[PDB]
Amino acid sequence: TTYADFIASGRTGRRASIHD
Amino acid sequence: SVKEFLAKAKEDFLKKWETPSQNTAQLDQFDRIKTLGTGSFGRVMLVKHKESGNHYAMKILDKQKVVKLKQIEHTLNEKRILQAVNFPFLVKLEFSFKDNSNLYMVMEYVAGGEMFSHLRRIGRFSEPHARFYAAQIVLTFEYLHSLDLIYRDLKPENLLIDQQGYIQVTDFGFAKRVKGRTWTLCGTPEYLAPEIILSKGYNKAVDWWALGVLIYEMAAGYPPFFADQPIQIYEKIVSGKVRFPSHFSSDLKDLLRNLLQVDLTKRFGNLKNGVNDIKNHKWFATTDWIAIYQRKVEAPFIPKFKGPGDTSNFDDYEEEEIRVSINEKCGKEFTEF
Ligand SMILES: Nc1ncnc2c1ncn2[C@@H]1O[C@H](COP(=O)(O)OP(=O)(O)O)[C@@H](O)[C@H]1O
Ligand SMILES: [Ba+2]
Ligand SMILES: [Ba+2]
Repeated sequence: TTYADFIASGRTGRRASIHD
Repeated sequence: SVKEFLAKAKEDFLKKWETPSQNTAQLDQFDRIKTLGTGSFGRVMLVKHKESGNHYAMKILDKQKVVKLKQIEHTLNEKRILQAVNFPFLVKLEFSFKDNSNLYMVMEYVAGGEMFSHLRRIGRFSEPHARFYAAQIVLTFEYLHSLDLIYRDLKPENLLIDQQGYIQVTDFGFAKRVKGRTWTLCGTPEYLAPEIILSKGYNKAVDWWALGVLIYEMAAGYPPFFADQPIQIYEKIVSGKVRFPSHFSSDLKDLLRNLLQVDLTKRFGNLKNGVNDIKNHKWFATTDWIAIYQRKVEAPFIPKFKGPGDTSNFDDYEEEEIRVSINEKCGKEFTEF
């Protein structure tokens, strides 16, 4: 499932801004 | 009537815009208690203001860090804008000041924690719950945009939940006063509109895009475009193919297709009727715009609070000495702060 895929991803925590 | 509210809103804002407040407190007026969240340039602390006994959140920024990443102008923007605005869903800047080493912004303490926290824990928000929050973002963006401001950092991590369960928008680090287009590649990857990514020059429509991302994430429990690395996320955004959960209503999906619209000539919020395309969409039919503005709607979720000082709604963070050099750092750069 999409949820499962999300939850196994490395981006479930607080996300950092970027400013490149 | 909204035109007239907005009109007088703009007068108030411009006065402060043109003559910003400066140097309204000092470090020794507060006892620092605990870290509420950390950031690229420092951290935010729960503090207690000695003379009043009030709690606040003190954003501490290391000038040298700011310079190092070339974030001077953005930081100045952040403070200039924040001190000038006034809206029910915008966090209030209470004091600001600087010392040899750091910049300080002291805001009202929003005790309910980040929307993030709640969202990840609960999993996802019901559509009525999501809509309550979205409505507040809509009104807020209508406000900011009307002042020639773009916000540029919408995400659950920047939205605090107050003691009444209403939203408090925080982090104006990328907010900017702009008439016409701008080019800075900034924001957060999952929330970037395609035109930012494509290096095209962009306007306030990017905020409306982000709104779509937010509403999706709120109702789904995961973002519309995710992957392990920013670069693969950008690929997806640009494709703009979006898939919706089985449980999303027709109305929701329709709103989303119009916000997550790659074609600027088609994106809701960017058309002749502007925000009214949003306010008037079927997904918001049950929404009372005035009652929301007036904070009369009863919130779907109300954080537990025990007392002033309670940080239970916040993750713990490692603490560290606040250091203030005896030598002034980046004095000229930050003259107007
Ligand atoms: N007014 C506030 N009340 C309570 N907590 C806050 C307040 N402002 C910031 N925080 C906490 O600190 C975190 C970082 O604040 P933020 O402005 O986003 O700093 P940064 O720009 O470095 O990300 C927020 O996500 C929240 O956890
Ligand atoms: Ba932030
Ligand atoms: Ba920031």
